[PDB]
Amino acid sequence: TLKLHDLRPARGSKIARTRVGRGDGSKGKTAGRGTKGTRARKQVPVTFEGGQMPIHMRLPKLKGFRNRFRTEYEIVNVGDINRLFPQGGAVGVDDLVAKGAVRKNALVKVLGDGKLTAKVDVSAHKFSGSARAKITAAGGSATE
Amino acid sequence: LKIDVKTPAGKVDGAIELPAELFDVPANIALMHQVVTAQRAAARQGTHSTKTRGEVSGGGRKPYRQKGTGRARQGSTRAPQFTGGGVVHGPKPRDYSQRTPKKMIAAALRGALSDRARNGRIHAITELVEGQNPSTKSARAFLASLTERKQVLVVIGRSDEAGAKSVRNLPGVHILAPDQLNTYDVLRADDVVFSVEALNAYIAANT
Amino acid sequence: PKAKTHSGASKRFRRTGTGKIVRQKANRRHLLEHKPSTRTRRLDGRTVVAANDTKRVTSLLN
Amino acid sequence: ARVKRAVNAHKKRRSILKASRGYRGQRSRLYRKAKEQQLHSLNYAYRDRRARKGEFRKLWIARINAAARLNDITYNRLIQGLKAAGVEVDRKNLADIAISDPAAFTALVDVARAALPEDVNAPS
RNA sequence: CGCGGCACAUCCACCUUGUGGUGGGUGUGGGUAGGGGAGCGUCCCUCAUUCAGCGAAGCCACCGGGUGACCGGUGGUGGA
RNA sequence: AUGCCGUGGUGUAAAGCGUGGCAGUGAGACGGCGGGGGAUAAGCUCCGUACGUCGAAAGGGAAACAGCCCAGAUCGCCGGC
RNA sequence: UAGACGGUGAGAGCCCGGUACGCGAAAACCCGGCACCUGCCUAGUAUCAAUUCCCGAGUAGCAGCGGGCCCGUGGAAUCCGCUGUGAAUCCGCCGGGACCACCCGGUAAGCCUAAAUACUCCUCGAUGACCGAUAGCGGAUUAGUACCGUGAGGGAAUGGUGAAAAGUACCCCGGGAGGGGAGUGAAAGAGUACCUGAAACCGUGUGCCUACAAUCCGUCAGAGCCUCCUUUUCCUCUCCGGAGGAGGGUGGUGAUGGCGUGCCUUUUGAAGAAUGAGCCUGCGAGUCAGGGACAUGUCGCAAGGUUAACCCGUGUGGGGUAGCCGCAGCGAAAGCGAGUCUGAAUAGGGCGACCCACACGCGCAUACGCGCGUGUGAAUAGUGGCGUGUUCUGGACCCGAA
Ligand SMILES: [Mg+2]
Ligand SMILES: [Mg+2]
Ligand SMILES: [Mg+2]
Ligand SMILES: [Mg+2]
Ligand SMILES: [Mg+2]
Ligand SMILES: [Mg+2]
Ligand SMILES: [Mg+2]
Ligand SMILES: [Mg+2]
Ligand SMILES: [Mg+2]
Ligand SMILES: [Mg+2]
Ligand SMILES: [Mg+2]
Ligand SMILES: [Mg+2]
Ligand SMILES: [Mg+2]
Ligand SMILES: [Mg+2]
Ligand SMILES: [Mg+2]
Ligand SMILES: [Mg+2]
Ligand SMILES: [Mg+2]
Ligand SMILES: [Mg+2]
Ligand SMILES: [Mg+2]
Ligand SMILES: [Mg+2]
Ligand SMILES: [Mg+2]
Ligand SMILES: [Mg+2]
Ligand SMILES: [Mg+2]
Ligand SMILES: [Mg+2]
Ligand SMILES: [Mg+2]
Ligand SMILES: [Mg+2]
Ligand SMILES: [Mg+2]
Ligand SMILES: [Mg+2]
Ligand SMILES: [Mg+2]
Ligand SMILES: [Mg+2]
Ligand SMILES: [Mg+2]
Ligand SMILES: [Mg+2]
Ligand SMILES: [Mg+2]
Ligand SMILES: [Mg+2]
Ligand SMILES: [Mg+2]
Ligand SMILES: [Mg+2]
Ligand SMILES: [Mg+2]
Ligand SMILES: [Mg+2]
Ligand SMILES: [Mg+2]
Ligand SMILES: [Mg+2]
Ligand SMILES: [Mg+2]
Ligand SMILES: [Mg+2]
Ligand SMILES: [Mg+2]
Ligand SMILES: [Mg+2]
Ligand SMILES: [Mg+2]
Ligand SMILES: [Mg+2]
Ligand SMILES: [Mg+2]
Ligand SMILES: [Mg+2]
Ligand SMILES: [Mg+2]
Ligand SMILES: [Mg+2]
Ligand SMILES: [Mg+2]
Ligand SMILES: [Mg+2]
Ligand SMILES: [Mg+2]
Ligand SMILES: [Mg+2]
Ligand SMILES: [Mg+2]
Ligand SMILES: [Mg+2]
Ligand SMILES: [Mg+2]
Ligand SMILES: [Mg+2]
Ligand SMILES: [Mg+2]
Ligand SMILES: [Mg+2]
Ligand SMILES: [Mg+2]
Ligand SMILES: [Mg+2]
Ligand SMILES: [Mg+2]
Repeated sequence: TLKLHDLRPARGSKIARTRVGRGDGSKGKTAGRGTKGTRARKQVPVTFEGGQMPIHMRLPKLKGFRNRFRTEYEIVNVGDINRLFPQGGAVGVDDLVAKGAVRKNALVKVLGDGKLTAKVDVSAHKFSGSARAKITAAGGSATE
Repeated sequence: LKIDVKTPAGKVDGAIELPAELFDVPANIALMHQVVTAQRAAARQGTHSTKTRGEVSGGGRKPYRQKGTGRARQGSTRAPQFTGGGVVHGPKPRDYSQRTPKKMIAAALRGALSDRARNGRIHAITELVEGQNPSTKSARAFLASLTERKQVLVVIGRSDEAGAKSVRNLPGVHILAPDQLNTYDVLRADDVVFSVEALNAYIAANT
Repeated sequence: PKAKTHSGASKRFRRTGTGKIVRQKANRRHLLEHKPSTRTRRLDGRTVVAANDTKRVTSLLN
Repeated sequence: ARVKRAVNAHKKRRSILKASRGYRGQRSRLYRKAKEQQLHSLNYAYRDRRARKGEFRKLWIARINAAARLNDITYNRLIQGLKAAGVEVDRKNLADIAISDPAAFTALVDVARAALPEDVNAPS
């Protein structure tokens, strides 16, 4: 039987800790610093480039504004419908959450990437223009 | 795969079929070493503590002037190079519990119980003492008819109190509830002895 | 605690779909009369942050 | 776990101080001064194991040269003579024959003197 | 260069033909800052096992061992 | 004359390049050859050099002697050139 | 139902105090029930009417100056102060981020309110991969004492004989102190200077060397002397004994020859007459937190992965979908979407998707491969743990000013 003295970690998982500043056969007196300046006793901040105007102040700001009232959709492709529902039938928003194609509690949106060959009948929000084509050309319908 | 149920002072009445998705699982040793480590890490208390130089009593003033004395400059009497000063990077109260995921915890428990079932180390009984008052003498003799081994995990239901009291101070016997099975107490044990009500409650909680 | 990102660098750099970091180009806000339209078209749009800046810029965004 | 240092630390202190027995002053008594001297003593020993290969050769050549001049030849033309005659005896044993058996060293000079060219100053 | 020991890289052979091992060539192996790899010793806990008032630890000495940190044996002292 | 860029052959394991982790360094020194400053002084000072050594290189020679000449120390040998 | 823990002359479930488990309260206190007692209520209700009155005043609002809100005076709402000015009672008034209109929501300038939360001088019961006398509280010991300071203040050092004191009767030397002999004890190689008893440092004894030599004090070569074991005949008392010498071998010492410029730090370069170190013992410097960040080793699940607070349990066990990351990008944005922005563009460019390694074939192309089915069944992916490196915020490797 396996006992508590037969358990051991996977090879490569547990590696040894580097104990620094413990003599000349390891990382010796200065512990990897070497210097006599700032880097020997302190950290240098990332924003500081020695005194010139840094990269986050030389460059202009990215143009524009963020839309506060932006609505966001969760995206499903019509080629994913063909793989998830190879028998066709009715496809709702609840049917896509259980199949893992889409997140919960969010407005869905069918896009038209892929090849739909099944006869599905899908209710969603805001169909794409090339997704309304492939659903009816496969034999089904698409309502809001 | 099939465990016959024995009775205190008697013979085999029935049998239990162990489901193979729960008692015939291939044992992952790298997985069990992580779960057993994480339980003994959560078992710690971590009540170890020292004082730093700001927490040792006194030590506010500069003990003498910096220049002109021929002594080394010191700044405080509770610096770590002094006798009685603060500890540098000493112990502070820690918690060592880890965040082992649920699927990894349940798979190590099945892998340890599968290794005992594969070796004939699972035993099913109906109850420990056949009456209502406890007796360590009658309950010790019945476990000796099962095992000759030093470590025994008795898994019996929480409502059964006369059985639990009967095997408390037996050395090398550990008691726990069926919903508290874990990898450390099963790998420490040589023989897992279920009750017939306790084994049916473990299987029904995992289908 | 929790790491605060850098406010002034997140207004200047963003990421594409593959993970490249893009920026805009200087010498374009004012004094634009003596600059020919071959120059303002060169300074138009976005370019990828150069390889010698991508380690410090990635740590400002994180 | 607070760890006392002394059971570990005294291990290298006892061995440095045993290697320094027979030193005079603080160099056999004090660990810090015994250890500075063990650094020099093992560098000196390394340096001298590679030097005594040349020191013993310098002793042997001096004794081959002394024994050859008794037999009216120099060391110079003796080494030319034994290379010319195909005598591959080394200088360790050629300075050992010169002491324990002087008659056999005279028999080696006559082999070296015969194989030597007729005019050694003439070009090859 | 000769004779003998070690180590690393690479190549050629095989044994579950790289998780590796064995064998045979050739090459390489000064080193500060610094980078990478692999280990020794002290202490505490868990499981397993084994010693100990017929003498544990700690200490002292002598004799030995390992490529290094270091180790082992035997004896004296000692008392868990 | 050299040097530089391209290309075709031939040679050469530990070259080159791309992208990540972790650096250290950013006080140099003398010697050869080319030049500036200085008085064509300096163990002077400032540059050039797929130049060298020291830095960070032990061993042999230069009496001694970081930088010059020879030579790059895995360990052992009371061998040889 | 007791194998908790401690004691007892050495590791005790059965020797002791206890433990599991049970039993117990004059009185005081606390909690609750039932009474006394104390209060409260027994006239409104319903319909219709719009005629009136009321619905918290030096208040709201407005302005000036300030405070605070993510919001540093800004286009600055909502909230608070001080100064001036100063309403209205429902068709009223206030809020919905300047403001106006419509609409929705709510009734300021009166009061009270449990539980969920924070804390521990103190009491009781437990616990530790916490400390074990330079540690742990400054304080195991006169401890906030002794001592220092006019004062506010600062602030030490100091534990262990043995199982039992059986703490050495008596005799000797000595003024005593201290010892010697006796005696006690398992042991004074435990004697109130007391468990073990390390190093520095200080003596005594003994082996070898050293008073004509210039020594970073060692190292290699090397004679002799001393010591203790062994090979060959001899003292053959021969089992002896090793008795002395010859040979070898350990251990100690070192006449004499050669070579040889301390360690650290810091420097172009230090034996340096640059710095630090009298010596020994003990202590004295990359740690910890966090579903942080980037990168990796490794494990689980996998187009998914995973819970947080919380809930239930004797625990490390079981629940818990809120959330987070992956799942489609492009654009200032509206937006559109395998594309999309710019543009007059069916122009080019940016960013983002996009397999020919391949069987049949389709107009086929010298055989080549453009396009699409069935795959020939192409080669990929994330996310949660735990290691490790760097890193962010904290004293952040440690010590040090004026
Ligand atoms: Mg750690
Ligand atoms: Mg040092
Ligand atoms: Mg330093
Ligand atoms: Mg530096
Ligand atoms: Mg400036
Ligand atoms: Mg303070
Ligand atoms: Mg101070
Ligand atoms: Mg303290
Ligand atoms: Mg859980
Ligand atoms: Mg502009
Ligand atoms: Mg223009
Ligand atoms: Mg000596
Ligand atoms: Mg030589
Ligand atoms: Mg070499
Ligand atoms: Mg090397
Ligand atoms: Mg180094
Ligand atoms: Mg004894
Ligand atoms: Mg110990
Ligand atoms: Mg030893
Ligand atoms: Mg011993
Ligand atoms: Mg001992
Ligand atoms: Mg690199
Ligand atoms: Mg410079
Ligand atoms: Mg410097
Ligand atoms: Mg220069
Ligand atoms: Mg010149
Ligand atoms: Mg110069
Ligand atoms: Mg030059
Ligand atoms: Mg040299
Ligand atoms: Mg070099
Ligand atoms: Mg030289
Ligand atoms: Mg010389
Ligand atoms: Mg020669
Ligand atoms: Mg006990
Ligand atoms: Mg009792
Ligand atoms: Mg009102
Ligand atoms: Mg106002
Ligand atoms: Mg304000
Ligand atoms: Mg007013
Ligand atoms: Mg509004
Ligand atoms: Mg009200
Ligand atoms: Mg109130
Ligand atoms: Mg409350
Ligand atoms: Mg409390
Ligand atoms: Mg308490
Ligand atoms: Mg103390
Ligand atoms: Mg006073
Ligand atoms: Mg007496
Ligand atoms: Mg006596
Ligand atoms: Mg007695
Ligand atoms: Mg004793
Ligand atoms: Mg004493
Ligand atoms: Mg003592
Ligand atoms: Mg003399
Ligand atoms: Mg001289
Ligand atoms: Mg200088
Ligand atoms: Mg340097
Ligand atoms: Mg000095
Ligand atoms: Mg000096
Ligand atoms: Mg000094
Ligand atoms: Mg975007
Ligand atoms: Mg395009
Ligand atoms: Mg993975």
